[PDB]
Amino acid sequence: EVVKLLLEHGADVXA
Amino acid sequence: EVVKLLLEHGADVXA
Amino acid sequence: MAATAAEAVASGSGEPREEAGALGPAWDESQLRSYSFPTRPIPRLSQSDPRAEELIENEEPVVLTDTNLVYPALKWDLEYLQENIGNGDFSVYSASTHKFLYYDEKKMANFQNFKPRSNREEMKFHEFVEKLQDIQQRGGEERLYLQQTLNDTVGRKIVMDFLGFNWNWINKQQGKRGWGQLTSNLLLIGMEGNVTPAHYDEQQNFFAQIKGYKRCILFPPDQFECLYPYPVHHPCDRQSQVDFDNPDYERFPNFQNVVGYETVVGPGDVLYIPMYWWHHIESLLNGGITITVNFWYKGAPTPKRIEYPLKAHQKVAIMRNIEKMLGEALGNPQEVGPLLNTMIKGRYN
Amino acid sequence: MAATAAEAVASGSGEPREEAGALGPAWDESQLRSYSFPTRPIPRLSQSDPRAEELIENEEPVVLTDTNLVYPALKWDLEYLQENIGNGDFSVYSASTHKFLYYDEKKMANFQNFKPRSNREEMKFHEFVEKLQDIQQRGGEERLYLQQTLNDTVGRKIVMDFLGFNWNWINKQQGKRGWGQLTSNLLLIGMEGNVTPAHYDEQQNFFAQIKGYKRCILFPPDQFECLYPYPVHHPCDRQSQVDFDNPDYERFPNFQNVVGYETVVGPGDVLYIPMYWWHHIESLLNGGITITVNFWYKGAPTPKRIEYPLKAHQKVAIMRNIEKMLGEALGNPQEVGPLLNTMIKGRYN
Ligand SMILES: O=C(O)CNC(=O)C(=O)O
Ligand SMILES: O=C(O)CNC(=O)C(=O)O
Ligand SMILES: [Zn+2]
Ligand SMILES: [Zn+2]
Repeated sequence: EVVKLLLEHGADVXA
Repeated sequence: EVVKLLLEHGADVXA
Repeated sequence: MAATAAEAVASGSGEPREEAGALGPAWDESQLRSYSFPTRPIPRLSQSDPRAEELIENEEPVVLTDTNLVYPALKWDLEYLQENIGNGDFSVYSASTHKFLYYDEKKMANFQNFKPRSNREEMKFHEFVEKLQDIQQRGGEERLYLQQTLNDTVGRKIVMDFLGFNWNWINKQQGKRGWGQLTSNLLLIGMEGNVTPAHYDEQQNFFAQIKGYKRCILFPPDQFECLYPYPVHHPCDRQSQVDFDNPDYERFPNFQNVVGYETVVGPGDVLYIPMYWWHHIESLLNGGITITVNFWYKGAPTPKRIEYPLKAHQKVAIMRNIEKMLGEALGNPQEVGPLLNTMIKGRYN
Repeated sequence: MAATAAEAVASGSGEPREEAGALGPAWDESQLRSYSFPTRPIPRLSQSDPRAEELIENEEPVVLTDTNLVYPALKWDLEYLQENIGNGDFSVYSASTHKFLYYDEKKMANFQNFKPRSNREEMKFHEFVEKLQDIQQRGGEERLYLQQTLNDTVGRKIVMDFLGFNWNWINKQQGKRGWGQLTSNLLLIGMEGNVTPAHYDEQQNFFAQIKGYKRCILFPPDQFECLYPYPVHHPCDRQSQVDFDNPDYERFPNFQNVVGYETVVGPGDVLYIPMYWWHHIESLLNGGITITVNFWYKGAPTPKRIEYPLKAHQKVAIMRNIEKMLGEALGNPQEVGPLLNTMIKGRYN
């Protein structure tokens, strides 16, 4: 679980 | 939940 | 000599390609800004070329020459758009200089002492066009860059064009790569000379060039070390702190080791900008206005079984997550740096 | 002058107290090792003194003079113990020097290039005693320190003594502070001059001195910055990298800002060593053998509602957790430092 916690990524783009 | 995750402490002593 | 082989393998974007019908070079090297790092050329391939499929699968940049992705949009120019883009508002950024640095407005709070370099103004398309003409007319030095998610409001004919995009091709690409949903199509209309500074995005990007010419400099996620992103909580999160026009090698020494992948895209090219890859984007000097539409897809989901050692982009994800969690856990973004130094000074050098 | 007031407020451990019956000073300042930092004296109070209760509640060190915690154990010495401690094995550490640095043996793998400074040997109590006498007899320079969790095997009379501990007092203390269970009682028998280097523990500690005299130097958790703990994955996790006998101020500059709380404990004193507080412990020069029993309690559980800003020890917990998670997440402890530098170099200075 820990690993996958830190591997999740947001989806932020441009501004 | 996140905060409390990082606040949990082990119980390591001496050696 | 291996230096010899290297000095010419930094071909930049190659010799400017000649337009069909013998229309001479579309651009010449003099319209590119001068920078301190070497670059290699992103390959320009046919969409039916398997090598191009191999690059996309491997999350490497490629310029696809013949997708027809936005074929109906190639007739776009300011006059057409103003007659049919509808009366919705468009976000337009204004800058005194040629580097548009952007900002996450929400983050504007925690850091008080950042002062914006370019302001944003909402306006109707026709006002933007007039505002361009004005600046043009009066020989002003102001700079405007329109960037707006294409939304419901767009007029009848712009929707018709949209339906004429090559959804078959890009739909299959979305499938073949397990990508997430398409989140948006960002319309970008730039003044000649406009620079978008080096940054990376948290989505996969097919970058469909429509009018004018854009020089695109890319760096792999493994050059995080050389590019010095703003802290995650900083309004310029995900952009390089390095001023490409005057790099402070004292603050950012590993910028002396950066190597870029480079290309020029013109009307009808699609540039696959892989998720997490840095990109620097400039509308060529004295090239006129530029028009791009991009297609942003959420990236593939994290794999069931993680394979070690981690890829570079996964390490960027991790670092980002560490800064976010310390931010929340400490009650204040502004203690993240202090805690982080306490943690390494004299412990991990 | 405020420097003047400060120069004498570094009283160390005060003037050596005189033993009852006019038996002269039990120790004199000459038996303390010489160090570069100032210290203030930990207060020595009565267990019925409310100030002492105030210190324990606030997780600050205090020396309780009159608990009777281990009153039956004050008759302990080597002869008595060897006749009644039973035939179980005892862990004994051997050192060429007077600093016993310890190691987490499990962590011995990831770092290959650490070489132990003191080895551990299992032996029956009577062998340890003989081994002491030997070294004594032959004027050798070897050093031994016995440290063993008191276990089932101990003889009849040692259990009787154990039951005679003041469980009422310490039981109430456990209650009043919401502490966890008692995990162990560590028996420590030291050669004169023995030093345990600065380290902190992840449990609350009532440190019950039995024979001889131990100088205890404590530092609050908020001086993490000045004390430079080994990386969490390092076998010396939780110890200072600073050699108190020759501090490398180039590597560890903030050690020049460290201020210690200090005391000497003799037979019948109990020193409350709060969880996370650094402690350095030396058996006085030419003081003879020392005997201590400690009582380790799991700390109180994390509070339902967190109150900000965080206390220092909570920040140590956080930092520890960050290093552990990167350790697991990267597949290898040895990438933690590299990732951590990538993360701050030129981003948080
Ligand atoms: O084209 C530009 O100037 C800026 N666009 C981007 O950074 C992008 O498409 O993701
Ligand atoms: O007494 C010693 O030499 C070492 N003991 C400790 O560090 C402890 O009691 O927790
Ligand atoms: Zn972008
Ligand atoms: Zn200890």
